[PDB]
Amino acid sequence: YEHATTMPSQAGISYNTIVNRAGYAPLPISITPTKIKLIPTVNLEYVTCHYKTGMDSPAIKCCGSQECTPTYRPDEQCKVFTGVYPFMWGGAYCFCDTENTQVSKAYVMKSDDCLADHAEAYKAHTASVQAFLNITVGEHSIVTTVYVNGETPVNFNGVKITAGPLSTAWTPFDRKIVQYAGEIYNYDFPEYGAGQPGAFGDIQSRTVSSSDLYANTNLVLQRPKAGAIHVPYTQAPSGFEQWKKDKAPSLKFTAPFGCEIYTNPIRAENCAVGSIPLAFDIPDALFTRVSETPTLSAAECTLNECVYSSDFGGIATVKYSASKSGKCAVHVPSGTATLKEAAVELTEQGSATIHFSTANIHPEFRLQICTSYVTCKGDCHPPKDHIVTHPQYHAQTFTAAV
Ligand SMILES: *[C@@H]1O[C@H](CO)[C@@H](O)[C@H](O)[C@H]1NC(C)=O
Repeated sequence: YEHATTMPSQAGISYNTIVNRAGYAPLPISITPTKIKLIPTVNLEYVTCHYKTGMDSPAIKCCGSQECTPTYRPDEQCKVFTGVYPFMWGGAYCFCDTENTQVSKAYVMKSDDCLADHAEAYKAHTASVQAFLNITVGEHSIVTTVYVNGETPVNFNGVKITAGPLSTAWTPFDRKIVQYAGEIYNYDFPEYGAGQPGAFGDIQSRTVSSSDLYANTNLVLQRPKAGAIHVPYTQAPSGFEQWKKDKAPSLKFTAPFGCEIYTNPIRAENCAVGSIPLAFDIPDALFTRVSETPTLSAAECTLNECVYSSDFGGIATVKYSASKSGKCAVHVPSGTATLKEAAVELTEQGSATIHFSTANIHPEFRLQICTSYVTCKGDCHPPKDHIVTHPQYHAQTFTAAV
């Protein structure tokens, strides 16, 4: 039997329903998503880190000419400064006053700490939603991880569960993101091969172990001081450091819909966004006839207490006269009231207690119970505290009138 019902995509809050037919007893169904995960399809564009400016030892020729011998290292600068007269701890290096030459060259390379202190620049394409759910059908219970795509089923005990596509496809990650120190940032980093100096991406590598290294650090050499041996260089300050100094708070403190953000895998969890269109294919063999189950006759309902509140502040007693003692389900076919409990136990004729949370100030709802239903009605009072530390349990509704 094919049944389908939208389930609000809230983490920690439960959801209940009853599936029934003209000659088959109510079969309860309960769902509880303990963690809804939003993994995006992601690939690595590069990794960046602090640079370090390596530099070959100056090659000094005493009154002889030199040449800018080229090598091919990242962001290389090579220059042949003439008219030098260097000094060491032992005195003047050369005897010719003029015509001495010093060839000096400098280059960029990855910091020694880049293997463990680096930022990963990624592109995030599309979303994949998977949720850890607790599903019960007529006391057949399962705890699973369902891939929310409408395709992948979870088929334990013969009932086939399919969690349709997340109704409002949405991600907190833009197309192009960055990971650093276990925090995910939305940042339009330069494409590989366009990194500009003094900003994020000044040095880049396709992988942490990649041989290639593009560097654009605005490296330019200056002539050394007379009587000193060294390689002067003025360079744009490390763009990665500047990004660290100047960056907005991570998505874990700015993401919409209250999403939590985690980094392995890159993902967002507990996004209170949209709803999951669950579809349940219940086998014909799991249904039970109305005759077998406890049948209720001549029930009455009364709200012995009502506190219009986020939690289950509403209490109602049902006086029952059952045909045979046992257990059976209880529900409200309406968004007015959401029940804490799924089923109750009955002993011939007596009373039972139902907990619920409500939106209506003047509540009235049909409590469906054990192959019957009773019209519960009453007046309800406001709650105590202005602010509470948990999310809503009761479906909001327009009617809150006198
Ligand atoms: C779901 O099942 C798991 C089983 O480990 C349990 O720990 C968790 O509390 C259950 N959640 C609810 C309230 O259904």
